[PDB]
Amino acid sequence: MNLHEYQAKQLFARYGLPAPVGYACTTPREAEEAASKIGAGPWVVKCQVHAGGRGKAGGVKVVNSKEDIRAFAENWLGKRLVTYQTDANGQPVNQILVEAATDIAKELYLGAVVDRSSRRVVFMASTEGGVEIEKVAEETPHLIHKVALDPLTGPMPYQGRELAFKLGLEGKLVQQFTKIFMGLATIFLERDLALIAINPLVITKQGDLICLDGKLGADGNALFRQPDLREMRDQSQEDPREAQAAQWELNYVALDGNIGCMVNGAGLAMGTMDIVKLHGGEPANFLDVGGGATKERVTEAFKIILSDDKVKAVLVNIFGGIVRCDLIADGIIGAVAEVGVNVPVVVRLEGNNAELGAKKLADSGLNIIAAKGLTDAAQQVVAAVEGK
Amino acid sequence: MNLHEYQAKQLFARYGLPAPVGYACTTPREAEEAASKIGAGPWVVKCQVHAGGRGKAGGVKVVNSKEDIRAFAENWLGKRLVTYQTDANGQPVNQILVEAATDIAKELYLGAVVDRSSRRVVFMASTEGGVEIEKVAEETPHLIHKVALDPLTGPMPYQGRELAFKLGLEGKLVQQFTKIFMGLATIFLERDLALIAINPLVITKQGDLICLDGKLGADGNALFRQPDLREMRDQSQEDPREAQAAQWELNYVALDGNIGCMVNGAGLAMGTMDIVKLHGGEPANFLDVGGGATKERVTEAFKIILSDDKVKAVLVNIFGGIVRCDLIADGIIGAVAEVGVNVPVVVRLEGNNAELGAKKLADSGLNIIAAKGLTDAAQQVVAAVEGK
Amino acid sequence: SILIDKNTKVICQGFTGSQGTFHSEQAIAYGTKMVGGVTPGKGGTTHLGLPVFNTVREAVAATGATASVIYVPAPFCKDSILEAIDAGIKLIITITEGIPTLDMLTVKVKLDEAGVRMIGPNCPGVITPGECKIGIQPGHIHKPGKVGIVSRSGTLTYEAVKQTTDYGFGQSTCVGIGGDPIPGSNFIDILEMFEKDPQTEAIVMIGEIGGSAEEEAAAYIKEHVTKPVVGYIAGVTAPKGKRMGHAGAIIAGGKGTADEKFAALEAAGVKTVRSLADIGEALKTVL
Amino acid sequence: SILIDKNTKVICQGFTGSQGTFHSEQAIAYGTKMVGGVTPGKGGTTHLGLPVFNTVREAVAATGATASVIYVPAPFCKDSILEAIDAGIKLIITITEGIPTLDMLTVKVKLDEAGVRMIGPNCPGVITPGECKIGIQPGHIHKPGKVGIVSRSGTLTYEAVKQTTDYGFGQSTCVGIGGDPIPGSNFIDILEMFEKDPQTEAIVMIGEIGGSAEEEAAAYIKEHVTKPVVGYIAGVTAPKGKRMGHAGAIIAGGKGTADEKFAALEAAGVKTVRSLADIGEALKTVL
Repeated sequence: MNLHEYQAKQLFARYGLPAPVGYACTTPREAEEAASKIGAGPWVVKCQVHAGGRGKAGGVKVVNSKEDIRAFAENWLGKRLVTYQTDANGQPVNQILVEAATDIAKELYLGAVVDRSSRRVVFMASTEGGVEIEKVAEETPHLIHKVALDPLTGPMPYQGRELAFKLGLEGKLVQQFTKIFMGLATIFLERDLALIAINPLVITKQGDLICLDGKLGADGNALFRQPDLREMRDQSQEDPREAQAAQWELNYVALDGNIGCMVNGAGLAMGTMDIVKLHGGEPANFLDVGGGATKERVTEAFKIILSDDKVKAVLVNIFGGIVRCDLIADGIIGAVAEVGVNVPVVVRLEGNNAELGAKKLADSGLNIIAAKGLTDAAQQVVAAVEGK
Repeated sequence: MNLHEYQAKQLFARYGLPAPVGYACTTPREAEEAASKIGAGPWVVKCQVHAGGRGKAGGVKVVNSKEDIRAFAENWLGKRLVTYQTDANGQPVNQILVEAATDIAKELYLGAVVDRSSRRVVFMASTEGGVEIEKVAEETPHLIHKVALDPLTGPMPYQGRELAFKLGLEGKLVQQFTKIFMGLATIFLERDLALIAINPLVITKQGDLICLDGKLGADGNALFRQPDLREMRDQSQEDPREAQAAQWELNYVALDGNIGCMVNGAGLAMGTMDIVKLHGGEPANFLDVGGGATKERVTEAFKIILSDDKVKAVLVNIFGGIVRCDLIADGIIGAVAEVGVNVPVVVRLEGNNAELGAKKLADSGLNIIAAKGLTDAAQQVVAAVEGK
Repeated sequence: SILIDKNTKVICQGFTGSQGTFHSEQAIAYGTKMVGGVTPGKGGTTHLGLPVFNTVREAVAATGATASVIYVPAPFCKDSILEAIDAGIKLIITITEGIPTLDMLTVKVKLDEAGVRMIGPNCPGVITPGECKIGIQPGHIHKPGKVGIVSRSGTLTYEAVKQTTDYGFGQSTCVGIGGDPIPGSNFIDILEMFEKDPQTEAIVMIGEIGGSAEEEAAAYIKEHVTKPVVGYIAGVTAPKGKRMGHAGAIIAGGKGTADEKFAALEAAGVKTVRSLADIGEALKTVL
Repeated sequence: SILIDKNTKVICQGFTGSQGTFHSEQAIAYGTKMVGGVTPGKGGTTHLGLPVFNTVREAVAATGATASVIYVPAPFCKDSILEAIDAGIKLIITITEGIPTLDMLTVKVKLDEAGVRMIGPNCPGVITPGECKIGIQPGHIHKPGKVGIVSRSGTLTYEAVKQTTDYGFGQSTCVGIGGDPIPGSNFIDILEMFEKDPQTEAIVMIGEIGGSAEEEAAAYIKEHVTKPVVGYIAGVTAPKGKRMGHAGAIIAGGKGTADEKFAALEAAGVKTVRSLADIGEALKTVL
């Protein structure tokens, strides 16, 4: 799960790392009162959403007056910021961060992720801060330096010194950088993070390193042992159906297309989506059920898939699981009557009672098909929308 | 360095491990007031010294009245307890631990050390508590179970369950034992301990595990990073000359014999002691100087070795080091005049100016010999005491 | 075949639990040699007619089991895998989903220094059609045969199984390496096993988005795998930086796309069926 | 010889410090190939006419040095050894005393998985009389020769050196494995090196109290070392549970006594001179 910039900075504070003085504000009054507490202007005000590029979207500004702070706060609070990293629907701004402005001498980059390839936590630093780093990697990869945390020893100081020297840092900055490397490395391990991105890690006119921005990603799999990160989840930042599916033990990811896909198993779910697209279809979502395909679960899966009014067909593709291919058919039948599913539903069953169930479906009379194979159920739902 | 039982128990408390309710007391009034705070008797009162077998020495008793607590406190405070683990001179008792008595169902053993052979921290448990464990190892070694902490993973719970099941523990005791294994394992690593010994680790009549006694040994090499353990050192528990030598950068260990040995290097120091003993001698101490053999260091080494009135000769044996074999001779000369060393001093120099220095020594006129070799300087100091 | 055969003796950690019970009941009925199970606290009892022990060492001592199947909840899984490695177990199959990535990061290093093979975690499954089944899969779509299958997906594998069983082709062994980002074993590990398995005549490689394991596998294949390979990558229509079910199913920083993987493989000489309907078909070619 | 020879190129960590400067000045004058040193913050300067770098990798890149000598204070030593292992250094000689035992516990595991040899820590020293000297020892008592010497003691070694140089016998290489309880290399490690060194005709093993490394060495000697061995154990008159200088010099729980070690060796066929005066002498026998 993602955290908000203010939350990352709070965390940074607890680990003694450096960040601008600021306050997350929930009202225009709170925001304007922040200025006074922060000190003399100017001030940076920042919409707190999970996506990046808030600045280019104009959700991050430097003001010189309390009157402007409030303006910005009234403008944004309760509205949705759309950046190049959010869908055109954008994300709700419920907190505005008001922090002291910073005198930037230079902008650096410092980040970490779990590198799948080396199977190590890898920290990367670059003199190329303030820029989409994936690009710095593309264009100029010699300007990106890395170190992998040894899982037997913990992060080591020489590793931060290695990066500091490669960035050409010297004197006190080398020790400051090493300090931040160790602290960020410690938060990563202790808080079971999946990601850290200080972009930009700033060298100030006054000569010190400071985290101007901060992006933290937590490993959701570890939330059981991270109570503090657990309470910081902000659902308003996520598609509500995802939280809905999850609560119901489904995995949902909305897409653009018009054909709803309900499969059991993520790999199948993706192959199914892919095969529908292969046959002129356009997958409206990714929904993976797995085993427990009960009536309610299958009905909840339906509700979720059908909440997207652009869905013009629903392709069910089961294959095994703990439930018998026919109890799955009765579950669909009921979901169709009950939910009053208003679209053609093509079902591809496989396993026990693949036909006692494919029968039950044709025997219902409900607009429920019963495909004869995969490349078939493909063409069939693709058909079932041709011009609608 | 060693800690006192009360200090181990405090530490145990901070890591949520269980121990009797008690108070370390420095006066008879403090001790008697402990009873009231602890609750209803009886109470265990315990002289706090670093050695073991305090009980057999009668420094650990169970009283039923405040009047007895005070008695015990007046009796012991300020006096020296001599147990089978202290020299006949014993150790000063400055704190008396007053804790609630315990209803012992069974006595177990749980301990840990750095096993040199496997190069791992090893925890050992036995159903044979309340007994000198070195003996349980000798007599009945099948009754001792061990687990080594994996340095890549940290202690793991299965390891505590492994020991709990081998001890035949069941039900809630298995989880309690596992909890204590993990906590003690954590104190060991976090506080850079060299040793842990819960003897006895007690199962109570009421059915719970509790640390009835506790012996902790810290790695002195890590004290720079253990400020809390650093402030707990109790010097009154150590031979004062050791602290004296150490402060002067010497390593001193008093012995019984009469021949003072001043060597540079621990291995040489021990071989020297050994060779003096080989030739009828009886080494009065172990003192290792090393390099920096300045005049003051050599004079301090003398003061320390000569503080033991049973010293009837001093054998100096240098070999290299940063100081020239003759500046070492002038340093001895001065120490002999200044300290007014009243005993024969045999010197074995080696390295630069071994003779310009062996000369300077004979030329002084001071009762300073100048051996011609090792087996020689041996016989010579051994001689220099023959009947004194 | 690879990893397991009629002789593999298997114990089960988390054996007296719902999933361990259910899936052991399955493995049992498939003839798989479950010789017992481990559940702290229930040692000394019996479950499914097999013995239940307090520790994996007790189990290994008592049975000589060399493989262990783990159905212990995520929170306790690292402890489980480590107990197994400590006890002598040489093959571990961890079904458990949701194990923290940093735990797998450590467990992977442990498995490697310790010379222990782990398939998983996160719903993998290993089945040698005819001889042994350790997993949650449906073994009546399987047919003892000549195709070797490695997949990051459970259900996608089934499709491939059916297609090879239907073309009569058969399966030497089917390995589900799991859906997590750091698995105990990856493509290259299992590919090498198939290249060396006399019984395996063709390999079906099943990937999906995320990581660069496929790409790495391609390169390995291109230089060490002589047997024919048919590969299919799911998630061409998957959006980026979005977890697609599998903890590992996610395109991070625009890398690890379905097309990249297809490409990489094609560039190493791999029959890349664009539709999972034509896996059986494409095997028919090269085979 | 073993570990080092005229060709070993050496860098020094903690090179611009007092002890690193002083001892490098010595190594230099002995002909030892110090190609440079590492001191964070002083990269780019030169000290003792050699180049000074900010990181060990910078140093290794610049010089091809394969061995590193460490004079970094205890607190920073683990970081130092790990940097060296990371940088490619294959032989590390850590002079530093007072490194926390738990740090050495970790470093030892790292060295072993990483295929790196570390002599030390705690004042070891390695000298191949004639060719190379890395250490703090006095090389003008040394004589290129045929005796191999391993000792947990610095000064006790000197005695043995003199005795073999005096009987003209000579020294192939002399290794001081250090005085800490968990060293990077122990007796068996170095004994094997001597058994395989054509130039080494006789081995002098120097132990002391604590641990069971000697006892373990005895057993190894008794079955793998064919060359003759002369052993001497210091600390027969040492009291128990008392540190005798060396962090490792201590009889814990009545085990690791000077007599036990003597015994063990004698029982493996080792000329155990009871006096360190008769080491040269006893070599004269077997040799």
